[PDB]
Amino acid sequence: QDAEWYWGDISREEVNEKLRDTADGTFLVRDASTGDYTLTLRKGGNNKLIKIFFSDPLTFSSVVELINHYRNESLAQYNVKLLYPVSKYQQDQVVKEDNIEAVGKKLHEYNTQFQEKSREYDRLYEEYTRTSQEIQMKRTAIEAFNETIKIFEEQCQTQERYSKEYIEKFKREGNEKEIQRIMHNYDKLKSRISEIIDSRRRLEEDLKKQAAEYREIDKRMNSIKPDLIQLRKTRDQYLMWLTQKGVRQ
Amino acid sequence: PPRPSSGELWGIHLMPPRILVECLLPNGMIVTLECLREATLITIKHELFKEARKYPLHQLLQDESSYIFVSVTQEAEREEFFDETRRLCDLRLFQPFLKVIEPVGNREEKILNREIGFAIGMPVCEFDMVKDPEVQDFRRNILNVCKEAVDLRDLNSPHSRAMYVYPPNVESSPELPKHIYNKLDKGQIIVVIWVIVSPNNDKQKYTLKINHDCVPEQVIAEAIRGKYILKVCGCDEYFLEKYPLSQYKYIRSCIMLGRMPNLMLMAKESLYSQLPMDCFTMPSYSRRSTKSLWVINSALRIKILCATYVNVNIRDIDKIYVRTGIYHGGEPLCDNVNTQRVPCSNPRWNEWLNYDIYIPDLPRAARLCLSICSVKGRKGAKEEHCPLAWGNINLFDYTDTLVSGKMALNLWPVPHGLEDLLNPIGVTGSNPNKETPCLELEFDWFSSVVKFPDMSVIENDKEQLKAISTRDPLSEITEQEKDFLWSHRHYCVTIPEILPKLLLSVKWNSRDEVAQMYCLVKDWPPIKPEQAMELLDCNYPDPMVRGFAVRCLEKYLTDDKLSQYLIQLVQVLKYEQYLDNLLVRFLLKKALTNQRIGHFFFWHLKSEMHNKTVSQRFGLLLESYCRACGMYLKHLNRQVEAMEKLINLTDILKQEKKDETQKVQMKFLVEQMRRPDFMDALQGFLSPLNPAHQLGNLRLEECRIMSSAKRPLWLNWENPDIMSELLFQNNEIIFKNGDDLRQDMLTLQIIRIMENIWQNQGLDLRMLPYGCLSIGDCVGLIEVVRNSHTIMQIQCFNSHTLHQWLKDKNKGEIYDAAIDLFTRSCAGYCVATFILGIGDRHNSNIMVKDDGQLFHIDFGHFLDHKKKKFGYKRERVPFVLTQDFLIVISKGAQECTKTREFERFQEMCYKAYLAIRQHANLFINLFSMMLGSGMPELQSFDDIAYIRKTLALDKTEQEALEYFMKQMNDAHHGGWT
Ligand SMILES: COc1ncc(-c2ccc3ncnc(-c4cccc(C(=O)N5CCN(C(C)=O)CC5)c4)c3c2)cc1C#N
Repeated sequence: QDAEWYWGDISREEVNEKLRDTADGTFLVRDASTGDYTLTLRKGGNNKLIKIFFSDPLTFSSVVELINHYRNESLAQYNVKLLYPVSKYQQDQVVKEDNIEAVGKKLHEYNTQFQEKSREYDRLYEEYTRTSQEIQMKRTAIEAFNETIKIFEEQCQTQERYSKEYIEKFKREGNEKEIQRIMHNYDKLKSRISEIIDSRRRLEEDLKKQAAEYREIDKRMNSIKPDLIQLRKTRDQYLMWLTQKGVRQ
Repeated sequence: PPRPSSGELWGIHLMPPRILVECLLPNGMIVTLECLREATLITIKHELFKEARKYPLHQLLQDESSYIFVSVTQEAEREEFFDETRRLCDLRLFQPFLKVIEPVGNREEKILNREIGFAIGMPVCEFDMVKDPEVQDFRRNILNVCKEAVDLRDLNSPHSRAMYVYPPNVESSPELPKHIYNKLDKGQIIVVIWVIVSPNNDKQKYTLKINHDCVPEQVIAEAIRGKYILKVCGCDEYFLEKYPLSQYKYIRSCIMLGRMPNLMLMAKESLYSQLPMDCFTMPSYSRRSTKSLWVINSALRIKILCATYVNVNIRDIDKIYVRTGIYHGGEPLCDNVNTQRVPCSNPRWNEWLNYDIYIPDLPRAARLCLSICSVKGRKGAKEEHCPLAWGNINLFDYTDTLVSGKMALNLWPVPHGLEDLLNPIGVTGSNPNKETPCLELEFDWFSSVVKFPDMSVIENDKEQLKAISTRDPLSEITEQEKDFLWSHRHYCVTIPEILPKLLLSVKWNSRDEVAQMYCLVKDWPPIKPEQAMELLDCNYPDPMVRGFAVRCLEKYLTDDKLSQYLIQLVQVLKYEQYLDNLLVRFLLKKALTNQRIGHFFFWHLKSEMHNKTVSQRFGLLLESYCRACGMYLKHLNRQVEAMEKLINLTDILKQEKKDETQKVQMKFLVEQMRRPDFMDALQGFLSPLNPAHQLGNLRLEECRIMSSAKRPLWLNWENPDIMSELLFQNNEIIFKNGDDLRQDMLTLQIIRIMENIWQNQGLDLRMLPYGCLSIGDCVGLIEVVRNSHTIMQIQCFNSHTLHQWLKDKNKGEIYDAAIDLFTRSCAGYCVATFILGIGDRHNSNIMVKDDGQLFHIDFGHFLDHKKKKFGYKRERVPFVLTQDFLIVISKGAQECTKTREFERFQEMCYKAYLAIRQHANLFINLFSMMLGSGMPELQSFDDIAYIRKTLALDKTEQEALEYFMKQMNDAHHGGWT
């Protein structure tokens, strides 16, 4: 019960978080979720589960004998060694208030600060998503501005090709009004293209600014995410200390 | 790209009544023309050429009949408008201009590609631009399924086309539960057959009593006292196949509720001639020295070169690095390998990473999962690692070639709530958005192309084995049990259901063990479809395993259960490594041979086309479906354009008119809905909640804007069916724009599955899983319950107010039926909400019918949503039965917990809770198949562990009943024995 690797009544998911991204040999023993005991050993990126009875007739009198023997001995007899224990007293620190009222008051501080940061992270994620969507909308509209300008430029080419051959016939005819009506329609077409080009230009600047706005929202979320994880785990430690230092059923 | 909004112009949700249009004539001239927003292109082209005579070079212009309009769509497409009967406001123009051109190319092929691209929400021409050889191969190879289905659709007479359009909606088994048979009169049922005579359409009533399992032709024969067909009065449901009458879902439901089954007799030619003839045609794109993997003699190594940029400020983060790992599904094949830590502003590595896995030992489904993480020493000795962007790569391609050479990979944003450093559940491939962090890579070269070996080149006693096969998919399996399953791998054939347990015992990092497991699944006997679905989730990615699971569904999965679990079967499509696989071929085959299946097959895919992670895969699949679905593409486009005008209308209400009163928004609603363009779209189309329901004329007097901030629309339609009075005369649907309805859709699906499990076991616990369908990004429809009211409405402060309200409505001899219905509905929802962890209930969540039937609404949150926000870990009782409900169950008696009625109510809860616990593998598999859908409360298997707690799977069945009994006592403070 006083062993560092024994955690008692803990779920299998709590062991996954504790053995998350650990090296080969990290182990801890817990009460089997039902057997009686189950050893979880990190090896090859997987949290191996090993029942404790543990194979064939029993060769060890106690569980403390089974752990300490195998740490030095290695587990090859069954089929790495138990190199690294997960001490239960390692997290006994960071909960230093040491009395029932100091903890709980500190838990109220941590839980409050956690709800502040949680609402800050949520609203930042809504700006993050809204900016990602509006950036995608502006890129599509720039794609449509590209195709629209191509079409109106094709109208200039088509007008130029068909004209000139007609305007030189109107010059020998002496009809200045027919020349003025062709040039007036060409000025109307070119001015419209200048308006569409300037519209795409302003849309590219709004996208250029909104891309940098997305870039800073992404940095802010990458900075508050680590602080939000540790603040929740600190709150859960002070809460766990409060349940342990309280009446148990 | 997809259209940014549903408005009529870019930046303009709604065109003004008149609008100037720049008309680009084919002579170079440009004519500004004022047009009405609802004017057709025929009218606009005639008005244009009448004005073009007043502009220069008009002698060059030909007849207007020789021209069509072309313009830039909001989807950036250069669309040609061959359908000149379309209104200007329906063209989805990016800007108000039209270019006059002469039609060229294949006209009919361009018209079909336009209609397909409209249903999918994406121009089909963008698939032609894809350079990926796998994408183009999928478009050509999948046409085999399209041809095989259309040939099977007209292999037979119009009856085959009728079985496609109107399939039989029947149960999976002809047998009847003994609590269903006891409602029959000596095994016979009283039904009413109606006939509509030829002149004046006079309806005649024919009550007749026949055997419950009478084939539909037998029913017709009794009515005569013979080639006709039967139809449900009020909807498009037909009794075409020779199933027993009781097996049809409509008749089976009538026997339950004691309602009278009203059918209608019509001639076979009345429906056979009404059916159009679907003709599928081949598209345009269909016409236009290697070493082995086991020969390579080296270990695996991958080189991380550089990353273009990373969005992190150097003030808060110390350094950055690239974390990698080889995965077979969700488990690594070797320990993860990291790169050396580099500064944030300079993300370059040029580092080879050595994985301790021999290359011939790599399995077929091997995948490289990597990410760019940030490390911060920060406080104390421990440091914080946070992922910034992730990416997954299939180490082999669809050709089976091993990856080699340099490779640039654009990474994805980390999903919200995901705190792991890697994301092996995410999709494979590069990010289409090239404005993202790009990671340069390089795989080693073996002087040739490396290919995967061919199938020819690859070669306690009974108990405890049984005990393991009955455990739930997420149960703990020790290494001693893995060595026990692998050593007994040949005896497991007698218990074929243990195959998922055996596959997880295989050392997939061992070429020797995988070679032997392939030969076992080659001759493995079939398993039930409910169990083969597990082999299609993310934990089983092997092609031979997934192929075996698909073959089980091809032979043993009825269309009833296929429609029931279609949501999950669509979700596991994104777990696939490649576009072409047996699963996508099986689903597309069934969707093209059953319009009830293809209807929801279409909408489940269309609803996720906004998601850039699956938009390419779902777009290519929707293309092949719409290419061969026949005349139903016309009906689907009517549903789509109706949903587009609802989206556009609700967008206006919560953006430009958000700061206006209810009366102003209602006046804008009734004025806009009465326009001709709006009336043509939202009248006369099939309901997306149930394609058997025809939505007729809108009843604008009944349409309302609900008082929620999302402004949900309460819409009402007439039933154009000749006999609407026998089913429902009005069809009421709630259109919601703003809230994600995927969790509601899944929960209501689970509720229906739980209710079916109860009915088959003789438990008549009546649930109400109303329709709910997500149609897009936070857009969906919700079925309205006809005569229901929330508990708050009933109260509007005595506890007996609810019981006295049920005394009315059901006054007289129908009182015991209302109390019985209220008790049985409470029992089902008390157990269902406890197992699923639904959000807490209140006077606004709980509704009651005039029937006495109780049910819940707004299943927004499931499982352990509160554990992350509040450290306490408890299994909540969301539906605590107040004294108001207890008085109703006890018929007004005080001391309700000790009455005879409450004790019988407890038996219903215990029977239902244990019944669902016996089918725990089904629900755990259904939740597991959704881990990649992106729903926030279903990201990992730890989120599924909540129903393992509520169902108490790690205990005995007797202990689990004590656990459920204590949970009820803790929430109700006592009274549960
Ligand atoms: C997840 O989102 C949802 N989930 C389910 C439903 C849903 C489903 C079926 C329903 N079936 C029947 N009624 C409702 C229903 C619910 C609440 C209010 C009303 C209503 O308009 N009232 C106005 C008149 N009045 C007065 C003056 O007292 C009575 C209340 C109707 C239903 C609501 C809706 C949404 C959403 N948004």
